[PDB]
Amino acid sequence: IKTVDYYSMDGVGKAEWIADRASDIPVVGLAMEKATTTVHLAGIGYDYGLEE
Amino acid sequence: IKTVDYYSMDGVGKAEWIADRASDIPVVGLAMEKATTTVHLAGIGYDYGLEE
Repeated sequence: IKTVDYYSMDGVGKAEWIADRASDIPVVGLAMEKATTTVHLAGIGYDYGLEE
Repeated sequence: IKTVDYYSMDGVGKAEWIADRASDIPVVGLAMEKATTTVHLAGIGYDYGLEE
């Protein structure tokens, strides 16, 4: 595999005082999020001669 | 015997990052060693006369 991914999420909003007959009410909102990290390859071996 | 011998060994190597269709893989190696001590002689005795 070449990558690994993970998610996170958050939301926001506010509260306010409202009058009896009016229309000014606040709303909320959402969001999501993704993040990444990677994976690499390495190695180590050996060797020898014939009369060794 | 007048000497006593003992042995020791060690080795080295290193790992590295490679690619895909390449050939760069690193090798390892070894070595040995010897040490010595000595042995010596001592004595004690006694003597006595005849009529003693």
